[PDB]
Amino acid sequence: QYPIINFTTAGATVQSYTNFIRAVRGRLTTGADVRHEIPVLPNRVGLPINQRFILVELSNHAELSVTLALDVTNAYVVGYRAGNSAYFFHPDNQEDAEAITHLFTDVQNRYTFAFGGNYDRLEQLAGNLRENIELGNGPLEEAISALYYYSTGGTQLPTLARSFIICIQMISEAARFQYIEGEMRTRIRYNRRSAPDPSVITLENSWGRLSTAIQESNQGAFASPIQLQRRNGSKFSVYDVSILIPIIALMVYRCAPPPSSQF
Ligand SMILES: Nc1nc2nc(C(=O)N[C@@H](Cc3ccc(F)cc3)C(=O)O)cnc2c(=O)[nH]1
Ligand SMILES: Nc1nc2nc(C(=O)N[C@@H](Cc3ccc(F)cc3)C(=O)O)cnc2c(=O)[nH]1
Repeated sequence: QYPIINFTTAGATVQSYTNFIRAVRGRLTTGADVRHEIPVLPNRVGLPINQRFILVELSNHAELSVTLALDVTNAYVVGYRAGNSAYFFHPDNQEDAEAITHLFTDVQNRYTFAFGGNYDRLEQLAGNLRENIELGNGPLEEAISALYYYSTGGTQLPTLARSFIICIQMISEAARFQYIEGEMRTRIRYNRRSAPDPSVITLENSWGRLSTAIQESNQGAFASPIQLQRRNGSKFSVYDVSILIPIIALMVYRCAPPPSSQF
């Protein structure tokens, strides 16, 4: 039922990763909602369950596969399937709890983790912050294997959490931000793994706020500036949507678009 996008870390190139992220974005957004040239994800309100999720099937050089489930309203990774078992993060609300019952329905073993899937919880379990977790094709290759082997006891909980953190950033954050996609393209081009710098971290942390600021803006102008960081950690202020057009690829729905002013 739900659309499937395939990606493999096996012989991954800049182009194959670019095709993948483009395909993910294409299945996340409908084209119905574009504001200041930036697409908005489907509104959760009144969204039919048959349109709620996309599936991301990740394969690796080790000949293993896992399937991530993403909520189309926010690109949130809600859980995964590896062979005969499926695992879901502790849902944040009753609606999201009902929604996940529609995923991986023919799987033999269904588990819901007792922990939620936000970075804060995952970093706690990993024993490391995002700033110290390396990203790139190698980390993703290893993450796929780690998710695959969880059900058989091969993967410790910290490794599982770290592996989720890798997948979320390389798929969902890359889908959300052209800038983050670019940072991952660079790592793939040179086959060099590295932890995300402050520019990546602050963008991830600010996605909700940026989405709201753009959507609530007066003709693109922010009421309140948003502070982001450069690669070197120095602060710069965002006052307007204009500067974000090359940076943010999609937004979470925050409010209705205002009517146009006419002469
Ligand atoms: N499973 C999963 N988890 C995710 N978690 C995050 C995430 O934790 N974002 C943070 C961003 C943030 C961080 C700090 C703040 F002060 C405000 C926002 C949050 O919402 O608290 C963001 N995205 C995802 C995701 O796509 N899938
Ligand atoms: N399907 C699903 N979605 C979830 N979404 C969030 C979450 O933080 N949602 C935010 C939107 C958001 C989503 C991701 C971000 F990186 C930032 C903001 C909200 O409710 O305003 C948090 N948890 C979940 C979850 O457990 N399942």
